[PDB]
Amino acid sequence: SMQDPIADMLTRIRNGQAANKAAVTMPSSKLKVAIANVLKEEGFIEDFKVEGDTKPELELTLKYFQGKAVVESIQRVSRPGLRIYKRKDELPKVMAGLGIAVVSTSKGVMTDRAARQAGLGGEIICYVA
Amino acid sequence: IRTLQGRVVSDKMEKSIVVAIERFVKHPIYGKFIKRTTKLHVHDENNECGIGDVVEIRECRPLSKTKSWTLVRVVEKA
Amino acid sequence: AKEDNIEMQGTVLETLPNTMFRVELENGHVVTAHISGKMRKNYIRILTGDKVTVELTPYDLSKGRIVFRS
Amino acid sequence: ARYLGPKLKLSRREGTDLFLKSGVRAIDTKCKIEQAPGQHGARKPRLSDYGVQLREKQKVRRIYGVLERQFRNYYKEAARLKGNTGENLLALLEGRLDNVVYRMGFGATRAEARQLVSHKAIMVNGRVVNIASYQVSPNDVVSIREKAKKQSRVKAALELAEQREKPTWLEVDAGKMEGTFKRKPERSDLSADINEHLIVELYSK
Amino acid sequence: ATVNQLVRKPRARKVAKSNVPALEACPQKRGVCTRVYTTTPKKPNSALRKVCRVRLTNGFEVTSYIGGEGHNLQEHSVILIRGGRVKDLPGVRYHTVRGALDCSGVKDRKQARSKYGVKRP
Amino acid sequence: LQEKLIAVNRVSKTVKGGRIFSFTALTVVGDGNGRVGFGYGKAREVPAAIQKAMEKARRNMINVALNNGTLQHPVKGVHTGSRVFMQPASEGTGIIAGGAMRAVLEVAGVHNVLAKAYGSTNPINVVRATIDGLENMNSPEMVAAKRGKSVEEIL
RNA sequence: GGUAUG
RNA sequence: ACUGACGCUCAGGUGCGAAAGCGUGGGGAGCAAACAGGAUUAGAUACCCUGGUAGUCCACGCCGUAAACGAUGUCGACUUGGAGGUUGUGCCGGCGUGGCUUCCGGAGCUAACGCGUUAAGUCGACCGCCUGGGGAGUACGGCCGCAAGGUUAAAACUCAA
RNA sequence: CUAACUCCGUGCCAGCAGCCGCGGUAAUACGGAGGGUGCAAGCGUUAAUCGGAAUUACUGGGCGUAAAGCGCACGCAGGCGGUUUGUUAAGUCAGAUGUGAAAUCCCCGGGCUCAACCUGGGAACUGCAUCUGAUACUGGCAAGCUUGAGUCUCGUAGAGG
Ligand SMILES: C[C@H]1O[C@H](O[C@H]2[C@H](O)[C@@H](O)[C@@H](O)[C@H](O)[C@@H]2O)[C@@H](N)C[C@@H]1NC(=N)C(=O)O
Ligand SMILES: [K+]
Ligand SMILES: [K+]
Ligand SMILES: [K+]
Ligand SMILES: [K+]
Ligand SMILES: [K+]
Ligand SMILES: [K+]
Ligand SMILES: [K+]
Ligand SMILES: [K+]
Ligand SMILES: [K+]
Ligand SMILES: [Mg+2]
Ligand SMILES: [Mg+2]
Ligand SMILES: [Mg+2]
Ligand SMILES: [Mg+2]
Ligand SMILES: [Mg+2]
Ligand SMILES: [Mg+2]
Ligand SMILES: [Mg+2]
Ligand SMILES: [Mg+2]
Ligand SMILES: [Mg+2]
Ligand SMILES: [Mg+2]
Ligand SMILES: [Mg+2]
Ligand SMILES: [Mg+2]
Ligand SMILES: [Mg+2]
Ligand SMILES: [Mg+2]
Ligand SMILES: [Mg+2]
Ligand SMILES: [Mg+2]
Ligand SMILES: [Mg+2]
Ligand SMILES: [Mg+2]
Ligand SMILES: [Mg+2]
Ligand SMILES: [Mg+2]
Ligand SMILES: [Mg+2]
Ligand SMILES: [Mg+2]
Ligand SMILES: [Mg+2]
Ligand SMILES: [Mg+2]
Repeated sequence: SMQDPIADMLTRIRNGQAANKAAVTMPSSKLKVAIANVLKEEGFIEDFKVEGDTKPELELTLKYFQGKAVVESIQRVSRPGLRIYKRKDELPKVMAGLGIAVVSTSKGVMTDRAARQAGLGGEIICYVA
Repeated sequence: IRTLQGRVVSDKMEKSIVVAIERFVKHPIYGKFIKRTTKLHVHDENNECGIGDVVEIRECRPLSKTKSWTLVRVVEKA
Repeated sequence: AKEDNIEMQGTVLETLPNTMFRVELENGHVVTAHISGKMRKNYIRILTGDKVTVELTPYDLSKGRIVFRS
Repeated sequence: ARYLGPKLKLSRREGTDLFLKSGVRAIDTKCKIEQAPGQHGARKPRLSDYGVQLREKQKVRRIYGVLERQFRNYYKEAARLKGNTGENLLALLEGRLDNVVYRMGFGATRAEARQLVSHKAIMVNGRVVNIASYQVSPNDVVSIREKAKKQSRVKAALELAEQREKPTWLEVDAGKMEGTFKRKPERSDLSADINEHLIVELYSK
Repeated sequence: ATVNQLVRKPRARKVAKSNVPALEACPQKRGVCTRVYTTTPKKPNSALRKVCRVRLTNGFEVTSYIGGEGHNLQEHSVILIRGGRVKDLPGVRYHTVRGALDCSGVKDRKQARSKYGVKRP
Repeated sequence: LQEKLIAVNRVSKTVKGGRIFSFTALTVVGDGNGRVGFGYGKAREVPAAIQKAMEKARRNMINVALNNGTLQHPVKGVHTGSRVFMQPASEGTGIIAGGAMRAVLEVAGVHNVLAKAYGSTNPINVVRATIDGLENMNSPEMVAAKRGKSVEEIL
């Protein structure tokens, strides 16, 4: 059964990019939307929208640059089978700073850079080189 | 002040209950968070608890071979 | 610089696996002998019954190298 | 504990003057510097990458007259010190009293220097120091002792140093027969023929 | 292996056997020669290699190679054995130490003397 | 261009007669400033094999976006059964690498790098893994460009 | 119809 | 239309499980281990021929194994196509839309062969299993079995594959 | 491999050997010699541990054919769990306090002529406990929701038993 919706979201992005799809779409959730925002604001996706009310659908718009896909890598880190939390001082650097770790802190989901500046640890959702 | 909360798993002793405390701890090697359980023999003066209740307990002087904890309060009933 | 070998004459009694032979010497001791390298490479076949020269060692008088077949 | 063998063999093996003779006479006039020592010297074989690393290491050792255990410790120190391991290594070797006494021109060869130091003819900041390995620090004053200023070999050695390029990081009064280790040398101040990265690679294997 | 499986059953080390069990983690052992013979090697090689069967102080009984040209060992000689297989002799895991106890040094040897128990000329 | 011979191997086909031996040469060439190519040449004799490899290497050179004689970030390369890991190092580290990786990194002009080859260490595959890894290495500039950011916002 | 072995 | 996360996986457990085989009792055309004879051959404990018993069939009970194979664990999601088959269904022979299934092939994956929306691709959950060859699926012990045996399962040693 | 080659003796013998291998007449591989390489008051050998070994793979591996998917199912414990709101604050995160002996390691110094050694101060001791906060995520509790999973209605095909 479906036991990791975030991993599903990341896989839709990874797979959508490899298929050169313009948009991908999925069942929405607060957290998926939270992650989409971080992706948008770091410029790994162009845009996103939640349409619908009873069964909301998240729709990410994917970015390409000189034909190639902008999201080179996107791996789930913390997962249901094995959760990963890091303190402020031991937050991961993805691609020596050139990528993001998306972190869930007590002040909401943000990049590892943002969590370092706030002085917050939290759950490592994913890497996005 | 220093208390543990946990769940009664036996009441078949006079004035005594077994209480299972549940801890969630990161595995030293593999990093997975594992549920682990401590079972304490507890002192229950008035036999007020029964199996399934959630109880607050505090450490105290020895009271028997196996009891060094005493019931503070019953938090939830079965 | 090597120590000297006793060359003794003898008769092959049985052929054993992998060019090993029982050989009764003149003195009457039955050594387990093996074919020389030179003979192996030059395809000199040894048989039951054959007359053979056996190089021996003082270190072990149960063993020898067949060096010549008559 | 020291190499007491023929000096020019070492040069001939490395294929370079390691400055193991005074320099009163050119090295080609004393030995076939092109040709490696021994009966099979003439046939120049291709070295492996290990061989290249090795002969680099051995060049530096033989220059400075340091055996392998002491040399390896220099490497370990140079690696511990902050900055560039290879650079540090050459700085340490340059620090050695025997080297300094040579680079000041009190000894003809680094071995003569070593004998001066060993025989209690050298003072650092007024005190006698008979240890070739002694690390001279910035602003130290290396000097000949009163007793050994009347040694003909010291006079001769100073003449020979004038012929060589004078080190900048040292400053010698030839008349007083004393000198000042002003600073540690920079990599640039030492000879560029030494490829210290090979040595660091060698010790990382 | 999933995490959960490793939590339940952790990764196990390969339990590494010694190649020299008779030594019982000693650098050498003393023994008495019960037999001193020769043996032919495995396929490609050809020789009569000098060996001895030796009973050690710890009761183990082993075969030990006798290296060098020529030896003085008999039955009942007291020798020191050390580790070291001989590739072409099945079941020979030990070498005899030349120039220790009853085993003599090799005569007239001038190179690798220390390996064959021979004093400097 | 620097030029390095990594490996020479004698191969053979069988024929009615007996065996026809021939030679293979694996080489890398690079400018010492983040251009590097490899070539693999075959011939009946080694020098011709090497020459063919050098010719092929010269025409098949990639660009690698270096950063002051080291890598931009950690990289993983894979080819066939050869997995290679390379990370940036400090000045004076040197090339800490094994063999086929070293050649590629030398001639590309990587002065300081830590590297490790896992899996198969067949030179022909390790070289491909290494160069693969280098060719997919992102600089700060091209990351900023793809993400629609400036280099300062990235860094 | 079994093509034992140069 | 209804319930409202009631789900997925599953050590141990429980059951089902080709054929041969075993027990008791039926049945017995054809076929056929064993066996008898006839040949073939250097021999021919075979292949070939003539026969032929157990067995093959039934009932009940046991056994629990097979190249029990897709040599591919179960569940869920995602990711270009082409040609078929089969079974529903909607709409006007055509145009859709579901289920199962055969073949080819793209990206990708793979040591390669190949796999390729029924993945061996991209991911997530849980379980089972591997760690050089031989020794050995053997020994010992336990459990199961009327037995045949099955299951769990080593080591010494030897080889440099 | 691995820095360093010749002659003579021997002739798959004697012997070498960590592995690959060498030795059967012109052996850079055995023994001696000359020459050379490496170490040096040591040098070799053996033993033993970690490394290289991503060869037990948490970091960091595999299972179609290389070793590896239970013959197949159901299913208890266990592991994992769609979506919204509230609440809780167990996990998690933050700050602080206590503690984490000294020695050792590391850093910056100081002393023995130097070094080893000795030594001042620091850092570290990745931990544990407590208190005070944060509340995104996970867990708990409460209430929901319908997209997972089911039930009902009508019908269809099928060597399912
Ligand atoms: C016909 C024979 O075929 C097979 O033996 C063959 C032998 O007869 C020769 O032709 C060669 O050695 C082949 O290489 C062998 O395979 C072997 N199966 C035995 C057979 N012979 C008989 N069964 C018989 O002669 O009778
Ligand atoms: K350093
Ligand atoms: K041989
Ligand atoms: K269960
Ligand atoms: K019958
Ligand atoms: K191919
Ligand atoms: K084995
Ligand atoms: K048994
Ligand atoms: K793993
Ligand atoms: K919560
Ligand atoms: Mg008590
Ligand atoms: Mg010393
Ligand atoms: Mg049957
Ligand atoms: Mg029956
Ligand atoms: Mg019949
Ligand atoms: Mg018949
Ligand atoms: Mg089976
Ligand atoms: Mg089938
Ligand atoms: Mg199977
Ligand atoms: Mg199931
Ligand atoms: Mg296909
Ligand atoms: Mg595969
Ligand atoms: Mg069995
Ligand atoms: Mg060499
Ligand atoms: Mg000769
Ligand atoms: Mg390991
Ligand atoms: Mg493997
Ligand atoms: Mg097979
Ligand atoms: Mg298999
Ligand atoms: Mg199966
Ligand atoms: Mg949830
Ligand atoms: Mg808390
Ligand atoms: Mg302490
Ligand atoms: Mg909650």
